[PDB]
Amino acid sequence: VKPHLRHYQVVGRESPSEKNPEPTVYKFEVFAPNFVVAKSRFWRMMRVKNKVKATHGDVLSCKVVKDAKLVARNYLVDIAYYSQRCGYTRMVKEFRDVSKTGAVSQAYHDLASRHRARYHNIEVLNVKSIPDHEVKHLSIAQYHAPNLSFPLLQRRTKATRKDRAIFVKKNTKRAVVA
Amino acid sequence: FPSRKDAFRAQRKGAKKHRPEIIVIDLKDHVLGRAAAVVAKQLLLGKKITVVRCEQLNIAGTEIRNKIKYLQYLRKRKLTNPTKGPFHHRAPSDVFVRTVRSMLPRYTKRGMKALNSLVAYEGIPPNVVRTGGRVVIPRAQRHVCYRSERPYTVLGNMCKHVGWKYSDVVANLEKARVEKASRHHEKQAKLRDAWKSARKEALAKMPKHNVEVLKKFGYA
Amino acid sequence: VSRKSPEYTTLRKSCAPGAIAIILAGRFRGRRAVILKQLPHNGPLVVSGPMKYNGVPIRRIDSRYVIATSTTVDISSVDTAPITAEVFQRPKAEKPTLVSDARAQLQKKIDAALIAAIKKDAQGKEKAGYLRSVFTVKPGDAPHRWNW
Amino acid sequence: QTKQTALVRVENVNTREDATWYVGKRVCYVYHGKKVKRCVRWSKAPARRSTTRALWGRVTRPHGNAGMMRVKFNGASVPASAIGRRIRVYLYPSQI
Amino acid sequence: VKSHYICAGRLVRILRGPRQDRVGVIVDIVDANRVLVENPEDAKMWRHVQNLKNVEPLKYCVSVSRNCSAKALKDALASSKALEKYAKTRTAARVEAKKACAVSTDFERYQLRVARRSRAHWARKVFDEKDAKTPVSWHKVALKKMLKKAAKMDSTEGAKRRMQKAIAAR
RNA sequence: AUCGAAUCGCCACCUACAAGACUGGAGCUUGCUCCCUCGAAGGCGCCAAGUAUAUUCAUGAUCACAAGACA
RNA sequence: UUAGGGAUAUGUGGCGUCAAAACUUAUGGGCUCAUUCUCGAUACGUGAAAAGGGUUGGUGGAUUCCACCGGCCCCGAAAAUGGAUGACGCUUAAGCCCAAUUAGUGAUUGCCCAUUAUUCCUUUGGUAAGGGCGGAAACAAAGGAGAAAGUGUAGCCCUUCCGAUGUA
RNA sequence: GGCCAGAACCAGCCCUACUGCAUUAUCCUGUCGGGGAUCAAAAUCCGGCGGGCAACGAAGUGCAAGAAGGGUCUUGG
Ligand SMILES: [K+]
Ligand SMILES: [K+]
Ligand SMILES: [Mg+2]
Ligand SMILES: [Mg+2]
Ligand SMILES: [Mg+2]
Ligand SMILES: [Mg+2]
Ligand SMILES: [Mg+2]
Ligand SMILES: [Mg+2]
Ligand SMILES: [Mg+2]
Ligand code: NA
Ligand code: NA
Repeated sequence: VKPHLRHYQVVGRESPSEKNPEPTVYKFEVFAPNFVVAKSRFWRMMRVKNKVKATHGDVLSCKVVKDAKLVARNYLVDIAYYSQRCGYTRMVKEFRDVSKTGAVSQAYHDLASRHRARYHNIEVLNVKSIPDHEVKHLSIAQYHAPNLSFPLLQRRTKATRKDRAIFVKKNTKRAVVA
Repeated sequence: FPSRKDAFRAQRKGAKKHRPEIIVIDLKDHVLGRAAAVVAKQLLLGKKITVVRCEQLNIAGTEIRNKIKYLQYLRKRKLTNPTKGPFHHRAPSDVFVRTVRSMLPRYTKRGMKALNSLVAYEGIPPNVVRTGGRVVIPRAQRHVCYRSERPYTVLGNMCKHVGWKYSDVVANLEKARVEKASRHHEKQAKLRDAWKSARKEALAKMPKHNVEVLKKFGYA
Repeated sequence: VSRKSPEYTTLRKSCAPGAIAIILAGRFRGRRAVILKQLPHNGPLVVSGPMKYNGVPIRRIDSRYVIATSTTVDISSVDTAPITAEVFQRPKAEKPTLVSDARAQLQKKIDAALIAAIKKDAQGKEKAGYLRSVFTVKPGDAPHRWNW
Repeated sequence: QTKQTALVRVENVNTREDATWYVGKRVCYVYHGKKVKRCVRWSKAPARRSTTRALWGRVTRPHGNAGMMRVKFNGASVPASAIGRRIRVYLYPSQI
Repeated sequence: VKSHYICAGRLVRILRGPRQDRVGVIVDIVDANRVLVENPEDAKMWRHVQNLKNVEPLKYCVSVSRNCSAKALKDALASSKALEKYAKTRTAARVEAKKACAVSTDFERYQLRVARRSRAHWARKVFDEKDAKTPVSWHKVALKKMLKKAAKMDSTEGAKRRMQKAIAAR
């Protein structure tokens, strides 16, 4: 399945006024499900960093950054999440993916699973493709050995939806009730 | 056991010996709840179902977890009069029938008809052995339903530890059934082999265009 | 191209003359026949499906009760003009096997022409056998997934 | 429940696409009464006279994702004693 | 072990979805769930991600490196002759036959019915011959064992006279 | 003997069995190679007792429970 | 949020059976084992703390171990009729967090349920809105009939729009 | 026939089938240098430079303005 988050670059600024005639222009990476969310997150960052509210700002550009060609890579995701008990926790995790949006979506599912952290409490600081020799965790490093091979065991190969049956003769494929 | 009127009327009618459309399910290594749900839905759809080998149904978890579950169920009883209380059945086929009954609208006539369409056996009794090829329920089989690292229980063992007293009888009867069936299968190997060789030579005896037709549809 | 015109027809293109059809209802349900024409004013189809092969006589049938298959016999040499609506028009009763000689002769002529036309096609023996076969829905068959 | 619409499960029809194929087809529920009453072709074909009776309807639309179909019966709702009993789905009106 | 490992170069068949029953080569392993699949000789099989639940590992493995170039993949696949060997197997023929059955017309189904029925009839003929020679059918072996006894004790005088009288009566 | 019914796939080849972390067989290098029965069909049945030189079907008239059912 | 009826589509809530819906969806990622109190699936709300310890996550140091911080599970956790995630059951979940809509294919509506929404038909009432009402000309039996200047009736007749629940 | 049923057409609704415009660069390709790893490689990665359309149904990114098969016992003819 394709990643649920897209890679956005939102470019905006405070509206020029008499007190700020040539306001600074800010570039903001963010991984979001749609561009409305991406711009919402951009304005949150503008507010909490530059003290610029959305009601006094401009969106110069909001564009999806396309993913590169799909290659089995190692991804360093620098990510932070907030919880009431522990405040902000920042971690740097490694992931096997084929795109940056894939690695980031995987990181979000991972933080949701192992830390019960939801999307809006998560900030991604940096995602970066790294070489194999700079990979630190053995659970990621095992996957780039030259002779990597494994069988597929304990698999549940369900039939195609059209050919699925309720009752089947014990040692045949003869469907009885379907 | 038919009445004398039923036999006399059938004798008058000249009709042959009839058997309704019945599906026979081999429940060995089937997940108890999933098989029960599938069977219940098919019974509400009007199917006539006989299930065999209920003593080899499976439940996830260790045997002690599920025996303790059964004992918890067993202590439920109407204090002021245990007759008319919940009736706790110990036999595995009875357990499956109860599991299916709890998955039916048992207090309507429709649910009652559905429940009375189901026959449950331990082992495979002689009246069922020869009625036709038995079926499985793929979405309710242990080898695709349970991760094999997990412990699981066989229903007959739990039942015999909670009061079922027919475990050894069913074991001996199943051994005899398998021995008789395997003798009858080793014999008739020559008949099956004769039919296989007959089809192989029929290929060389039929017209050629028909052979090509079989080839393109994957039969030759 | 006039709706009032007898030539008006909205019949689906697969029910072309000469196409072999599966009869879905009526006396000859499951018999494969041959579509010869459609009667004027967007009327029913007429099928012979030569009575020698399957027993279907010259009969009219609504196209909502056939499966017109993609297998066809070229019947351009059959002369379906004498098959008319008046052929099946019947002078009814009043205060109340058997075939009129005209109907019998028309059956003979159409049937001879159709049998020759069928025998003139490649895999024509196979097509005669196909016209002799009976269609039935068997246990386990999914006709909604089939091509025809 | 709303009895004006019946749900029918057809053998070998296990996707919404198959049920789509069956949309518009004629549907029949065959049963018997106690007495012999009037049938179609009562005078023309007296061998049709029977306690047997049929109730007719049409498939209106699929139901769910797994091949179930909604059926509207002519004039009146199908009787609830038909629940769990056989239903005929014919191949006409045909589109092929 | 006889199980075909997931590895770089392994041929796979797509189990379900838009590419069901197509063949591709594993060119990279992402993680425990995902591999990169390409087959240069199938036009719908450009390099793409397949989940490992959706592939059948085959018994062939061209010899390529991970994240190999397209040219190396094509040259190795052509030299290894994996597609040819796979096509000569019966499961590939079964996939082809399923494809032909799916597209079959009514006349094609009738032709197949005729061919199967002709085969069945001819197998019946061969079986009847061999059954006459050496009995394995129920009726034939019953006939043999009851024939030994029928000819053992029909030579009786009363039996022969009764048989003659019955032949005369009819 | 009421009695008209609803039901629409047969089988003396499925109607034995076990395993799914190992499925026909080998080998040693233990996941690859070599062999085979090449690993994704229970057998029939669907209108000539079998694939062809055939042979009765109507008027039951265009849908109606198949107007018939020991395959 | 409500005239009484159909169709279509939703809301909240759901989609293993009960029970309509994934006939147990995916060609989605993780996590979790629990023995007489039953682990979990309990918005409101209807079963808990201080404190502590299996598994798999994080941070910071030392050479695999040291400390610290999360997730899920476990202990802490005792009441009186037999009993309650609603029941059965579920553990390649039918549990928890996250995310999809037939799936790295080629684009942005899977499905099921309302007295809601849209639309069609009928009723009834308006702070209702418009037309027609000077008989149009002719016309017997072996095209018919009606046409009232009107609050209210079987409402003069036609068209149109909107509302319609309710204790005292 | 003012009753039951089936097909045709019509009008109105309701489902189809068919998709163009803009955008991509944190991208695509060649070659130098490094860096990597094993028996040696290639690759994952980083900087340059020369070229560029990743164009299969390119991409699941923004907006789509594509007239006319099947449903109506969900309407009236
Ligand atoms: K609806
Ligand atoms: K009014
Ligand atoms: Mg006791
Ligand atoms: Mg009948
Ligand atoms: Mg349901
Ligand atoms: Mg599921
Ligand atoms: Mg509940
Ligand atoms: Mg109104
Ligand atoms: Mg009121
Ligand atoms: Na309310
Ligand atoms: Na999962």
